[PDB]
Amino acid sequence: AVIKPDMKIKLRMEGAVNGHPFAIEGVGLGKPFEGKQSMDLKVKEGGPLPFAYDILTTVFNRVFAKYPENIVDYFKQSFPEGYSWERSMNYEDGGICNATNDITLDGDCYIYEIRFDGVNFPANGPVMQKRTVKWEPSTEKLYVRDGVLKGDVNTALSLEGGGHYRCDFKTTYKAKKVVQLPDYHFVDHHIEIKSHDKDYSNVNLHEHAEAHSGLP
Amino acid sequence: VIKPDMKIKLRMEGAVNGHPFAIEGVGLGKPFEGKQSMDLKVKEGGPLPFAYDILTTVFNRVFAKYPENIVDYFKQSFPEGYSWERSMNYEDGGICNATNDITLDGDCYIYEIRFDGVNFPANGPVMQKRTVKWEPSTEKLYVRDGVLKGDVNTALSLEGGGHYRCDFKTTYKAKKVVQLPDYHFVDHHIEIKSHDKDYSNVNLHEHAEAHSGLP
Amino acid sequence: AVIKPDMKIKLRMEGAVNGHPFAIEGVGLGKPFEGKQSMDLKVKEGGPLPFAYDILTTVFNRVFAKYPENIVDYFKQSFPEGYSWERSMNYEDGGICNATNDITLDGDCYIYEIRFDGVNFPANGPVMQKRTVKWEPSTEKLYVRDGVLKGDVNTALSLEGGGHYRCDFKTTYKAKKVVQLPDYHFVDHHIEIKSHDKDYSNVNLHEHAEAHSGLP
Amino acid sequence: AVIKPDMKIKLRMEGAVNGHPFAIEGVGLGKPFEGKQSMDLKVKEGGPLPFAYDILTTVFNRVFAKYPENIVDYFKQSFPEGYSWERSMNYEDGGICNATNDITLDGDCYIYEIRFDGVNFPANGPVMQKRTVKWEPSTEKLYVRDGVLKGDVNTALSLEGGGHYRCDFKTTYKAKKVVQLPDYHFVDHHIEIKSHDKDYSNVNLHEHAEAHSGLP
Repeated sequence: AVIKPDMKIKLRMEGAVNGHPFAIEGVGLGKPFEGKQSMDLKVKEGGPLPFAYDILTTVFNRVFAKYPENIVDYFKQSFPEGYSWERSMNYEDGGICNATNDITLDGDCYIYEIRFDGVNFPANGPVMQKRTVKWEPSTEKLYVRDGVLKGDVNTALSLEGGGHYRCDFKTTYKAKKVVQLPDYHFVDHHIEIKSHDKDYSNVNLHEHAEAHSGLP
Repeated sequence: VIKPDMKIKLRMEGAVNGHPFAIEGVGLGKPFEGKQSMDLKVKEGGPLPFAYDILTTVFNRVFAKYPENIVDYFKQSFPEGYSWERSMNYEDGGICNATNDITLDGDCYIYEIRFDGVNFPANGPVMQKRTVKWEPSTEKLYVRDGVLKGDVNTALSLEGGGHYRCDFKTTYKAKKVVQLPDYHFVDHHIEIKSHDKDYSNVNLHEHAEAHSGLP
Repeated sequence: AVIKPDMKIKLRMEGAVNGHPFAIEGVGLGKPFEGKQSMDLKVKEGGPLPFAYDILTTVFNRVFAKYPENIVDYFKQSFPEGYSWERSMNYEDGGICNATNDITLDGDCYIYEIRFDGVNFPANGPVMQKRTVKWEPSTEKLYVRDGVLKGDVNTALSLEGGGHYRCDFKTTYKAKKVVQLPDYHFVDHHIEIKSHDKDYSNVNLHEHAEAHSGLP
Repeated sequence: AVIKPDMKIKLRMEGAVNGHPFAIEGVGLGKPFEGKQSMDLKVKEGGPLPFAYDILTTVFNRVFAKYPENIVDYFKQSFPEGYSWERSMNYEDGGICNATNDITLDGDCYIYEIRFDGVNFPANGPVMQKRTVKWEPSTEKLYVRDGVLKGDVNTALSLEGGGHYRCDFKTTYKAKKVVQLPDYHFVDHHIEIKSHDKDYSNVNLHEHAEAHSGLP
């Protein structure tokens, strides 16, 4: 087969941050069997965006994750039917973004229908003042609970004058057909904005994900 | 600016676990007595697959009996109005984000509401509609970074007994510069007075009073 | 019956904050059916205390709470056998205090055996720099869960510049004998340090408490 | 260095869980440059522990962690003076265990002074009903904040019937001499209970730990 080594992405996200509506679309490609993808994103509504753009980058597929044969792929097995995922992003200052993404497949393109709502971000915080720099490398903790796969991560965004800005990830992954569940495992993540213009109306995003078994 | 009897109209667009819906309502209240009532119809996404109680608390702090010992942040924001955001954190990890931009037009308050719930479990009292009602509440309001905040710890009484807890974190933003208040409280009691089988029609009621704590 | 209108309190609390041991003993008086109490506390070890004294004042009996006859009092009913209570105080900067109190009766005096452990308090926070002023009045939410009574409340400490420092209280109330459980209700709290010496080696504490069922 | 390839450990921990005191001591050894260490623990007070022994195995030194040399060793740099660490474990059912560890060095053996207090564990939970199996492999994210080193991982316990029980770890590591601080990095952990008596009066503990920079 369903997934070829080279696949494309088309997406469209509609959201709001602190009661600011905005919309972003993006197009990209990514070899999912090596866990790498890249995309180009354009703001279509709500520009210029008044919030730190990184709070969205991780909302922009777990099929781009290098899986070894030891661990069962929940994601590549869900296609061509696809899956849906929900997430709550809890930032240490109380800023909360909840997002959903319904991903489907069309030939060799994964199509995303993404929702995003971020509230309670403080006016003087590093998100509303765009003082973030980068997401650090990450390791996600995936475990099964009540028939579906879940994702838990606590990571941070690197801040401008030094220090880190921490966020707690709680992801629920739901397949659309009945699929085989995996054991407790991990995904190492590294997401980068490799190029952008001034107001982040055009952004180049890059991911790199691999799944592993812990300390061997 | 505020009549003793004020009208009310709203539209809420939202989703729960990625399942969209839309709700509108009209109603009126007495802001100087802290009471309101409204009638709500679902327009899209019906019949809703979640317990109606989770969004019923999103449906104006202006409806709150304020004494002169406490500064009213809400009636002071008017006629320009205010906006409020909220996180409703349920103890099983289901989290609801809500937004409300409130404006005034004559004697009717108009609300533009957003509502998003994620990570709610299939087997929870919200996906199985095991909620009965929200218990009486007391809100803790304090100033932070120029704006007013609201924190409560409350619960839903469940069908077979017991309670289901939610953490409220509310930020209230006025649209003009107004006088900030001291640490105070607002006592809440929200009841759904009437509804049809699939909660396509809902009659809401709320009584709200403010206090300075135990005197 | 059992409990008289005027009862006395004598206690000893042993604890540590960020790994530094200390101990306090205290004696006091109160009227449980009028919900008001007062006691005098003396530091015995670890003095002078290098942390804000306000964090332990909420550990120093819900027997002192005015109950109406329409609400079932769980606390005065569990005497003369007594009860024990458990509690976690999560402070918004990540400092967390764990405390326990085993309460017994000896004639007309309640004896408290308190353990208290606070960890992860940051050096630059209002607790390590003793920038606290007061606890604001509180309303605790009491409900039964799994056979025991519990109490949740979020309060704040009044700071130097009018700011506020919020903490989440999670208390488990366990009686020693079998008593009738109450319905969902509230208890209103007001605790203030009504005197003290310079480094808080001597503290006069007061609390007034009444229980209610909310807005009728 | 005066830290050798083979060092030994001796410790004593005094604590309580839900208000019931206990104390256990242990002796063991390890190799800090390969990240492995074993110990034997004997309960000395507290009867037979009515709680899952797994909750404390994680309180029983990050010097036993394989560091690559382009990551700065914060721990081996704090010796022979030693370091202290504080931590607050948060379990998803609301039970919280707080622990402190004052680590010292004496020749070739590390001495720990451990205090531990957990509270609010419910009777019907996996800790009070001894339904834990083991800790899963975990990935710890360590970062500097306000001059001190921090440790964030939230992980889970694999349960009896296949389920999972997650915990939020918040660790503060404070050295006792001024040492060179590191960049955001990781420590991979795998801790196991290798042998025990029927009531865990004797427990053999093992942990393997290696440090990494994340996904390159």
